[PDB]
Amino acid sequence: SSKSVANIIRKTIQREQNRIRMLNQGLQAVSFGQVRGVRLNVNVRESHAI
Amino acid sequence: VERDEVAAQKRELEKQIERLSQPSGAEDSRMIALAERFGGVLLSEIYDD
Repeated sequence: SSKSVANIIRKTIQREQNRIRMLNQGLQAVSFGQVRGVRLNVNVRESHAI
Repeated sequence: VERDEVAAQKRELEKQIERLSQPSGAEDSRMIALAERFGGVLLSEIYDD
């Protein structure tokens, strides 16, 4: 059960990262003042990865 | 002798039960590494539902 829980957490994290990366493509090259692009950076915290 | 025979049957039963356990019951002994090492998905899991 613990192994399954870990695997499902990993799978959900991967899916959400993929979805956010997909969404990010639409905000490429937005010209606002000196701002030229916007990104939602998603990462896995080490304190929780371990 | 009866106890050992029953124990052998038992061990076979738990091995069979485990073989269907994770990630989706299959030849997970090496199928796991063979599956995540490459950007693919198990066919059985693909037809899981």
